[PDB]
Amino acid sequence: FLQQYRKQRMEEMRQQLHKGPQFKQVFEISSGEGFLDMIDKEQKSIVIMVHIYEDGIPGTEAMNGC
Amino acid sequence: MAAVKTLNPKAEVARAQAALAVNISAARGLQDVLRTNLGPKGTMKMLVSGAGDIKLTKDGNVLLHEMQIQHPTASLIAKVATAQDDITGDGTTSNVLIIGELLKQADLYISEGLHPRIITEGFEAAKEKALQFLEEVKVSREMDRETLIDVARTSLRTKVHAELADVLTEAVVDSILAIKKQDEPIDLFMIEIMEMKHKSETDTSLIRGLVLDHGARHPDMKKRVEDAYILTCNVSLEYEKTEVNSGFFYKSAEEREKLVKAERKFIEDRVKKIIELKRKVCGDSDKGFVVINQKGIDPFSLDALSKEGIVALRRAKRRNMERLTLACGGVALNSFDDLSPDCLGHAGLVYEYTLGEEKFTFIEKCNNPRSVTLLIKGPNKHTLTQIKDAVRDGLRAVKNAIDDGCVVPGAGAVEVAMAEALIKHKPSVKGRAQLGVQAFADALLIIPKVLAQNSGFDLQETLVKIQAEHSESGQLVGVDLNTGEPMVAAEVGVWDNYCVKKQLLHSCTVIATNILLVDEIMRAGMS
Amino acid sequence: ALHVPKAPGFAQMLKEGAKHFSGLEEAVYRNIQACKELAQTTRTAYGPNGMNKMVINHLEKLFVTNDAATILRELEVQHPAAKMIVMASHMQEQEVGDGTNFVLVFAGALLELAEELLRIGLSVSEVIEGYEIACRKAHEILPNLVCCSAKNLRDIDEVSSLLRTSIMSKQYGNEVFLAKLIAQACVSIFPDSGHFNVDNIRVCKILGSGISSSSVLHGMVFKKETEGDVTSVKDAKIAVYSCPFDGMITETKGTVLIKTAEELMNFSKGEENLMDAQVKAIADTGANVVVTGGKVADMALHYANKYNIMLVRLNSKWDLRRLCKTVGATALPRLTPPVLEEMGHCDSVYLSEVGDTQVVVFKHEKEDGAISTIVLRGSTDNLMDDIERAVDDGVNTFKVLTRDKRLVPGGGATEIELAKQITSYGETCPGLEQYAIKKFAEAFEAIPRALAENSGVKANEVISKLYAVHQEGNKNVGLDIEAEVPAVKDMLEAGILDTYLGKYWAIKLATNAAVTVLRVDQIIMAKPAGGPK
Amino acid sequence: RPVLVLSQNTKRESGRKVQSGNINAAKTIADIIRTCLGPKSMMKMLLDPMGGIVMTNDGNAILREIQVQHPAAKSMIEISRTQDEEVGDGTTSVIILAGEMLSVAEHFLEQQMHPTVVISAYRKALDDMISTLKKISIPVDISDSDMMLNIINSSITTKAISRWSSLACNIALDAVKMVQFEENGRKEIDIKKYARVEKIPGGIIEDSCVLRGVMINKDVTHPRMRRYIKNPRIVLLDSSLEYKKGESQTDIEITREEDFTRILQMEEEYIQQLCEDIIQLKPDVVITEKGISDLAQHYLMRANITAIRRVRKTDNNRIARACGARIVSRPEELREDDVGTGAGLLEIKKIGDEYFTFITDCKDPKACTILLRGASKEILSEVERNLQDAMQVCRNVLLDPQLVPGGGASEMAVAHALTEKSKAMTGVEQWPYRAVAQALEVIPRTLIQNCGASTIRLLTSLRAKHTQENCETWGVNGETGTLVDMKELGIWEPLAVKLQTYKTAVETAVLLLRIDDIVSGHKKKG
Amino acid sequence: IILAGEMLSVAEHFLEQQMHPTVVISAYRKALDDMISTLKKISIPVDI
Ligand SMILES: Nc1ncnc2c1ncn2[C@@H]1O[C@H](COP(=O)(O)OP(=O)(O)O)[C@@H](O)[C@H]1O
Ligand SMILES: Nc1ncnc2c1ncn2[C@@H]1O[C@H](COP(=O)(O)OP(=O)(O)O)[C@@H](O)[C@H]1O
Ligand SMILES: Nc1ncnc2c1ncn2[C@@H]1O[C@H](COP(=O)(O)OP(=O)(O)O)[C@@H](O)[C@H]1O
Ligand SMILES: [Mg+2]
Ligand SMILES: [Mg+2]
Ligand SMILES: [Mg+2]
Repeated sequence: FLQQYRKQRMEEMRQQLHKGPQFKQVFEISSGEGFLDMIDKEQKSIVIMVHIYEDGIPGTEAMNGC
Repeated sequence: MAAVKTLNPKAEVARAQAALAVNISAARGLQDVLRTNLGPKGTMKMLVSGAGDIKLTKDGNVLLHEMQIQHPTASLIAKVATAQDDITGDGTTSNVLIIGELLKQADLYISEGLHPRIITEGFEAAKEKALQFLEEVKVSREMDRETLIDVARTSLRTKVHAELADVLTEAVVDSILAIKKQDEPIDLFMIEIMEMKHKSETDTSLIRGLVLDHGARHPDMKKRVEDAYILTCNVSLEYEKTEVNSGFFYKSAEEREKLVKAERKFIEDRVKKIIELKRKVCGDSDKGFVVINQKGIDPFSLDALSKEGIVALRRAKRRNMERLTLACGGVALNSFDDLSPDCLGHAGLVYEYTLGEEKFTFIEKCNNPRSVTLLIKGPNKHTLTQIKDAVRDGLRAVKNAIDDGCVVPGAGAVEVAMAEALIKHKPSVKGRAQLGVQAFADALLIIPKVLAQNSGFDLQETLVKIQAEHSESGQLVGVDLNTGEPMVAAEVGVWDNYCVKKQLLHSCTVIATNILLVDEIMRAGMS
Repeated sequence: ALHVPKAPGFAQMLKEGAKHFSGLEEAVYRNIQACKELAQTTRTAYGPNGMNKMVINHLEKLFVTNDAATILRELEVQHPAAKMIVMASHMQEQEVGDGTNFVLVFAGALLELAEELLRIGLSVSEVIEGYEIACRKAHEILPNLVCCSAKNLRDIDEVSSLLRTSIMSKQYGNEVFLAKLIAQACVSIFPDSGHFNVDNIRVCKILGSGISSSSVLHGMVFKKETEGDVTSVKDAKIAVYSCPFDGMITETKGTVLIKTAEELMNFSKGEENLMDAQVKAIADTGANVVVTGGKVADMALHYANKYNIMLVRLNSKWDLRRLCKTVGATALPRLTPPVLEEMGHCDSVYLSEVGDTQVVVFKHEKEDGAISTIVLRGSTDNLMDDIERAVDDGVNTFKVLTRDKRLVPGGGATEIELAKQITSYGETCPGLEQYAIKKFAEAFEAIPRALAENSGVKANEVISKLYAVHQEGNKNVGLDIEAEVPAVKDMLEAGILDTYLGKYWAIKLATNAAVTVLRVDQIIMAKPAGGPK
Repeated sequence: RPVLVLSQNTKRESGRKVQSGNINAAKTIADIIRTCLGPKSMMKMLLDPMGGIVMTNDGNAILREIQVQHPAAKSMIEISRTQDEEVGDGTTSVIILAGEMLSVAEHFLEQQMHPTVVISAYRKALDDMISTLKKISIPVDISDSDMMLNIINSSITTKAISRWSSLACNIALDAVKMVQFEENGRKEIDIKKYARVEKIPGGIIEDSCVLRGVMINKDVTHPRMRRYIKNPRIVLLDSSLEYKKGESQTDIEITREEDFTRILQMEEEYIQQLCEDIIQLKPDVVITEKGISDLAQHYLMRANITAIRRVRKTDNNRIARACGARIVSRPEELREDDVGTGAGLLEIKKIGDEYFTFITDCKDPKACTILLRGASKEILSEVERNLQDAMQVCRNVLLDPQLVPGGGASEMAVAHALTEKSKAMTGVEQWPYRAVAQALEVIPRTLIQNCGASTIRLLTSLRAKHTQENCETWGVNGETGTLVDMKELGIWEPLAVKLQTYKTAVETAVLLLRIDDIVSGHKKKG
Repeated sequence: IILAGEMLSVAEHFLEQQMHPTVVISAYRKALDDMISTLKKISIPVDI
């Protein structure tokens, strides 16, 4: 019954221990020009995931914490 | 306003009496929802999921999980009920009812400026006294078949209607008595619960064997074997590649044919081992040979086995290895290095049943099976799920009654007796914790209240009648759900698990004490 | 003082999109209304005078039929109670194959009368108890109403007469011809062994020549052509291979490692010689037709053409297994010549054109075999689909007859007799359950009422005449369709009969569905969210 | 079109407003958990952004879950974390003390006193605070288990687990004592790695106990394994018991018919040889951090050996410490010293619907598992936090056998001592000296406020009592609001905890008093 | 209001039974006439 995700619970268990110095937050882009000037920088090795959202609508808070 | 709001402007804070009001309102809402579930006369709820799935249910835990609630205190109560269901398997609605009534009674005194700490102290003292009284009142009886049947009734009659509960009582009691070994813990993993969707809900029964949701994959294999030798194996009988990137090289078509022929020799060796063992064991045609493999079997091996009159099943469940070992009586094999008739299981009948696109295999007539299966039958998916939950609760109740050397009278009699004992013990408590003791007793009194209310009778009149009868006679009298008159639960046969009552007391008291001491609820993880 | 706040407790804790219906009026009456509406939608297609309905699903696919199960399947039913009734009807279809509209109508009538009982002061528990008692009484009474049995199943005329009624509700105009076709197809199947397999009957739909040109073929027909040049065999000796008609290769990785010029020169010639030898060995066993489940190699096809071997390629493994059952061969896993036991035989195999469709026909001259095929003609795809549904209903009726041979009168006679007997029984028993028992009996009137409504006559006069005749003593009398005025006639004489098992299972399932719907008291619907399927 | 010296999103604040904002932010941080100090504290519910719920009255747990934008609050949070990491207790006390010292420093900042003078006075005060705490301390005989139990009880009497005080104290003391270790002349405790706390929801808290060994959530690989062994010999491994590819590319080339079968047979023979090398030492249990092949399972079963696979590395280390084994990677190098003899029982039993492996009868185990059973996950998490506090206090006492009176007695004694010493300053630093000395009265004041009694009269009486000669142990009863000698109430705390709290609070005040300009908005500029 | 609701409720049964509403209306009017007659019959006098 490996497909029932027995290891999922313990994965959450040791994912709870984030770090010592707080846990920070998710960065927010102020403007489209800001988006462009933070996106053209850095190197290829850096992987970026970006989330579009609005307040109140379902699903944003859960995956934001994720 | 608040300090947290000053530090985090977009924060939600509930301080001082606001936190108590929020928690008590949430608990009272949950209690109001779950009042109509207690007892066999409780109403049945239908829950529709997002995808449109229909689920008829009456369990407290199932209702809590599939009820659209997004409250913190509700989350804590749901976690407590989840633990209660996980360990004991019963007493989930009673947990929520007792927590809610505890909080309401505590609020009734807190609203007069009383600090919650005094109420918590009274709760702890009352819990200790109630635990002592429960130890005093339990009935230590040798668990024969009649007592187990009575306990299974007291569970399933609440879970399902009358005749279905009557069938399930015999089913679960017989299954537990079949798998139970003297002076050993009961392994509930050995009762495989199978679902079929082709008959009425009362056609569910117990099979003294095993039922597999998969059948033979070769059309030429026999559909029914009278006398069977069971070979439980965990060997990949299909084609497997070399781990070190073998690859083939040839210079002609004939060489390619030779390589193709010789590439399956490794599998054909163990197939020949199986065939030779079968031929040695049963040289006649009376006795059949059944092979159950946890790993797959390629069509070549299937044909080679079927040519010898051997029925083989592939991709069996992992727990089915132990289930077949305990039921048929063989030895599970991870390799055919040295296999002998001593490792072969025995089954007095093996036949395959077909239901639409799904094929089922029955392995019955075992000598003394230590692992049986329950076949759930019904015309609907929601009916199957409801019967599944009822059977789970009944099995847990019977196992708890077997493990515990005692059993507790039901119908709310023990709650009434605990409340009266707590009232009598109240003067012994020093200080204002007597108020907490009284609140705890009144909270314990909720079960007969809810039972009488669900049965349709008057609440206060029925409770006062029960209390007067218990006080004047000293017996353990509970609520009769048909007439409302006092009834002796022990004589009638309304039984409750001692472990369930103890867990209820402990968990409810702990969670109520923790909730009552909360003075602030915060959410400042943003910005 | 201009806004009503949500009540404290569960009302406020409920999620944003969820709904909570509790109590009698908010839940039970609404569920009964939804079931009544569903029964109303399906009602008009009941009986021989039922009307087809064009139903277009979410994929713009058109279904025209009067089959209740098909109409329910292709309707986007959303209400939970209606979903429960629909799945009860589908369960009835799975168990028996006919009576789905009976299940719907009976459940709707039962729930309507349950609502009527609840409005006058009865309780849900008492109504459920009365319904269960009346259902047990009906199941006890039903065996006593059996008028005749099958008494034979290998006969053609008797089986056709028995199956006429089942396929008369659908295709009222022309049921005798369809009855003859299905009777022949079922008699070909069902050997001396008592087992009868529904899957052994195949339906082939070839458009063009009207349904009256349909026929039954003792064998199988495939909608494809032949790979080779041979297109007809008179003494077919099919050899069936599950493997591709090509030289088998290794499973890990092949590599023709050439190290000298001579090996490169000889490799292709050797491979061709091996293929030729294999095909010649196959042909030397007398086999003249080869059926493969895989692709066909060019070299193998050329050598089969050289040796005059007919090649048929079957895509589906189900088709391969069915062909093996029909011809009597064994699906070989390699390209070895077949031994005598695995040597399929057939009377004739040829490539033929029907309308504009090229088909391959495996035909047996003998009146035997394991699989029989019905070739359906017609001028429309939807018409042929409806005819196929009728054929499936007839085959399921034949299967039920094999399981149980008892027959009860049709045409509303059985329902009227059940209603009369249940009312008579309920008059005896005192207590509050007598109202529920009487309502359960009255709910049986919805079948003759539906038949009268669909036939265009006055239902009340028909029901009154039925009660008069049944009180006289004739329990085998139902309404007469072939009459523009309310009239009744003996159903046994007219041979309008339906299976006892169908009635038993339909009544049981309808009662179970109605009781289960009534048991529900609270509805907690989550947010609809997604769930495309 | 704008010239600009700095970036348009760079904001600068300077002057008195910066100091006022910093001190107000520190005071707000103090006010967050002002009411969570003392035996009569109240719980707080924290809603984790990940959806979890934290219910606690511990200062560090409360502060960690709060996201703040004012960076002085960030400094305070870091201070709380530092206090929690260093000693494990005194987390609320350090925050409250830092807030009080920053308030009394703002008092002088209202006047024309430079912050450096206040900082120098604070550092002199801190030195004298350390001296006074060292003076009024008393020694402890660690061999007296009753004294250790009383110390742990005084440590955990202010938490939820205080109801089951004796049970919690015994669990913590036993765990710390059996985890204590010494090797190669080095003495260590290492509570963080060993002494794992495993919580299983359900049951009753009274059933919780510290196991004489290690328990893991694992089951036997094969059903026919033995689930109950009397005196097992445990062998621990890292390398898997499977057939794995080599590091280098090792493509084969097969041209003969029998080479495929030979390759597969050699795979089987290699597995058999590995299993035989394991079997040679005749063990009873084999534990692997990685997978075990089915053929390896069969070969071990042929020798009647119980095999468990995919065990975490930390759990394997804990088992090695408990049963006295040594983890071995290559089975061919397995030696008798590496076989774990000393485990007195191994049993796989079912709890709820899960299987748990118990090695719980080891003689002289150097690692333990604390099995917690309770109402739910949140209750067990709070119990685990309380147990962590208890074990940290126990290890602090073991490392430093000094104690000082609790319940505000030490605070008042140190305040009086520094006030008396300040009479000879005869300078300008005497005022901040006296202010920071008297700021220690916030702990007794907070205790009285949480108790609900009258602050002014009780605190005046406490000060008057402390003005006498032999009264350094006179604190305040936190649950009755009356003055009482703490050598009768028996509430004591480790000297290390008080020293760390005082030092951290004073350094926090010093750090926040040195800031008079805030620049924000600039990019990281990596 | 309750009386009208009940009358329409009991009429719906006949409208669903292939009965034209005019017959129901005629029966309702006859019933109303007889109701008025019966009410006038069972009345009692009162001296003001
Ligand atoms: N036949 C009966 N007569 C009277 N009381 C009953 C009967 N059956 C069960 N009960 C009472 O109902 C309670 C069980 O309620 P139940 O719905 O099972 O709640 P939970 O699922 O939380 O245990 C028991 O405390 C028992 O005393
Ligand atoms: N010639 C006929 N005269 C009267 N009734 C008939 C005749 N033929 C069929 N029926 C009735 O039609 C009913 C079948 O309805 P049908 O449309 O098949 O619904 P279902 O498919 O759900 O069974 C049977 O109960 C039968 O009594
Ligand atoms: N029984 C008691 N009476 C009075 N004061 C007490 C008592 N027990 C503990 N204290 C005081 O409470 C403080 C512990 O409070 P606590 O909630 O643990 O704060 P922290 O988490 O910062 O240590 C100690 O400084 C001690 O002086
Ligand atoms: Mg229960
Ligand atoms: Mg029909
Ligand atoms: Mg502390």
